[PDB]
Amino acid sequence: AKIIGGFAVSHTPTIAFAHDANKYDDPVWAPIFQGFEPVKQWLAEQKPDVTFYVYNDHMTSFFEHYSHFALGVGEEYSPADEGGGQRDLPPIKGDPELAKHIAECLVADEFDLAYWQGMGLDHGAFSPLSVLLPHEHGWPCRIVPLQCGVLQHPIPKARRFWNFGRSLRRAIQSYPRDIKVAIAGTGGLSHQVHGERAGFNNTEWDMEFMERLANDPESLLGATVTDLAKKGGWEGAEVVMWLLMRGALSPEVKTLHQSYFLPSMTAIATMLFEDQGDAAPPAESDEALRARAKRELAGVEEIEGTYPFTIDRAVKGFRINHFLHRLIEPDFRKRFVEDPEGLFAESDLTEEEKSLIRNRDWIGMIHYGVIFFMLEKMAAVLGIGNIDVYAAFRGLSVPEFQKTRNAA
Amino acid sequence: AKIIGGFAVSHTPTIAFAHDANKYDDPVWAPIFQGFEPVKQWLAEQKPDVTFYVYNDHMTSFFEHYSHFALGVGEEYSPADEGGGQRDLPPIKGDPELAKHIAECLVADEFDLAYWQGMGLDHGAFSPLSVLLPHEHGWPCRIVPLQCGVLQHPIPKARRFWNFGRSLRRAIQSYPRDIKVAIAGTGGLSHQVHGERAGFNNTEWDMEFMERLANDPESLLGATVTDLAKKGGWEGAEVVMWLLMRGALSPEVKTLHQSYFLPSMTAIATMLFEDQGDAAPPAESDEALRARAKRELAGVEEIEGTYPFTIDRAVKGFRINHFLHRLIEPDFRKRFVEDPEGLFAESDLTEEEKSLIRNRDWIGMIHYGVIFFMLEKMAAVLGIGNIDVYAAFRGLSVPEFQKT
Ligand SMILES: [Fe+2]
Ligand SMILES: [Fe+2]
Repeated sequence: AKIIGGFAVSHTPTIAFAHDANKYDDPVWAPIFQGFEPVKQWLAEQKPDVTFYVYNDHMTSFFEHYSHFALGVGEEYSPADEGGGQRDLPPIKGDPELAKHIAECLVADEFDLAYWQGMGLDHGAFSPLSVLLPHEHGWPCRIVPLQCGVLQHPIPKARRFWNFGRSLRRAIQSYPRDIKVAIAGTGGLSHQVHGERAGFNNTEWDMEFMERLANDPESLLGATVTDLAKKGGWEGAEVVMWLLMRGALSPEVKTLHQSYFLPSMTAIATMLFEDQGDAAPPAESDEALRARAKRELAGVEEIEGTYPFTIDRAVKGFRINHFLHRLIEPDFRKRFVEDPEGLFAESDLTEEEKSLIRNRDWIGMIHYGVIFFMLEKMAAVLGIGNIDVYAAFRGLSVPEFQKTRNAA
Repeated sequence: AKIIGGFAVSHTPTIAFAHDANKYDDPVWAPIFQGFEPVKQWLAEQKPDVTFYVYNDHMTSFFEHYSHFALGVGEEYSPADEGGGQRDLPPIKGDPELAKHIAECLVADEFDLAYWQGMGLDHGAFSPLSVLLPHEHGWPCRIVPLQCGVLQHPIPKARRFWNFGRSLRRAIQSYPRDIKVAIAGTGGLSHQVHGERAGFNNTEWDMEFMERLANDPESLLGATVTDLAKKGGWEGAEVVMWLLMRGALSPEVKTLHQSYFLPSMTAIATMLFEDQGDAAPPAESDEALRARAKRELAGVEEIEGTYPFTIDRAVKGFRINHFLHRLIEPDFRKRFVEDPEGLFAESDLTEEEKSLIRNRDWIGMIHYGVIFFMLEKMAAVLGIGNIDVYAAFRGLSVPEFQKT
């Protein structure tokens, strides 16, 4: 429940390319990689349990359904295929429990979220993270990703991004585990990569931006998209994400390192911030925020025969729910009826999950964490009426369940 | 710009099933269909240009990525395959212009949204719509759907739904067009379809909820998920969506119609509310609100060589953006390099669109409304560095661009 500090770093694909091509000795890339060393050092020394990582997906995992604030709630993330195959990096573990605590706090504070699992993290995450963290076999921390829809307008305004972070701060601090959390803000700085203005940069705005974010972040909160894009290029306006990170840190920070390099299209910058704790108690206590985040579902456990589909349940039932969700595909459902065992053997289901499906154990699937709507697809595909499912749930014969209704 | 009223209606697929099986005749379903008739006639008489349509998707088009308020901004919607095939109904048209306006207003009011195009509308929409509107050849009005993520907790608080409705009212009103708009809030009422408690209903609560929604909806705004699920069953809690609709209407309404039937699992209920307009002038004027919405991007037209990816542009570029997105798939990208023309014929791209890709017309694509991250993909697969792309954009030879 302690926030140790935060880091800002650009997230261009070129960082990853330069890492992969081993350009550490390079005349142009050597002082660039050196610019990352203090963050890397800071991260090794401090050993955060979780990094809350703020980035944008570059129209890879987020396109046809494109959200403002997408919290990754899942067990792990692998690098996304972005058009050139999957980068050879190990998957990074998520934190479903922290993520769920964060969702509850943020909803209580009236932020509107999306939740996602199973999708690849693109270079927005894996490019800087590959350079900041050793990953020979695993990664040294867990991750809670927050994908920000900064590309399709309208997007939330600067102050909203800021207010998200303020809320996020209290969210993390009220988490009832004694763990250490770092907050990361990625993308930026000045750049524009489309249209006739492509190739635009503004070092002077970049330096100013870095100073203000560091020491007077409130003075940025009135900037508009038009302002940020005028100053920092079109895609450069993604610095709003840094504001969300800055917003989750103590109102004053110590700037343990900053660096800036502009070798190509994008201003490669980094900033390392040490959290100071709170100069004063927060407006609401950790204990009262916890009880408030819990308020919506307080006393839900007294409702018998009910299994609220909360995040933990979505994560637990993800594999099986994802599998049954594919019944909406004609080929997949044809195979489900005709050759189910071949479909199981290709799948990532546990033997226990396969077993629940094979036995048509309706209540058992409810208990395990299958959401009803996925079971209902399974029933329809198998020609089994919903009434049979309800009777199963109730431990009754079909007619005796039907008796509880009003009309045949 | 004019809100004529709203309806509230259950959205069980059993309604569609009864309609598709011809049960206007049947002892059970005949009274139930007569219950929809006042809403049907009202919609047919009042002729809304657009229905703002509030529903939830039932783990079909929304699952791995599940959002709270998902605004459908696309050109058209067709029935989704929910696992039993695609129901035979014609596509219904969206309204990208009104959707765009609504998004700008709600974002200015600090609601965080999702935008979606092209995915199927499940029975949460097509079930009641197919009973309330003629649809033999096409639908009588356009639709702006709002998919609400009510199934995966935590979900927005009841007051948040209501507050969304409040800002939505102002967004639709201030919309600078002389059109008629009806608001639909759907789902409910009491039901529970999972667990050992499956089959729960509470008619007393349903009737109380309905009366309190019509005449004193602010009395409901402190109801927790536990409260709503206790009184109305776990899935019955989706009635927060009726609140959102109701928040979008006049503080005072005229309840023209209420019906209620409980043949099976769900309380099949309908309400028809006539908007009574604005008693006093609004807190913020229609002209101001339009300017508060446009603010974030006010002045962007000055920035030359720049083509902001706004909702209008995402709609325009959707087929070609969606096409080049598919390059993330290993099979699709192989075919693209090996057999582009065969892939073009089997696509739904316009000739204008294939020609842009075929000629690698980088700047043309940006003008057209292809987002850069899709051209990035294209270039990568074709084996052309971003630099040639950026040079083309800048109308420079690669070497001359390199200088700067
Ligand atoms: Fe980015
Ligand atoms: Fe529903």
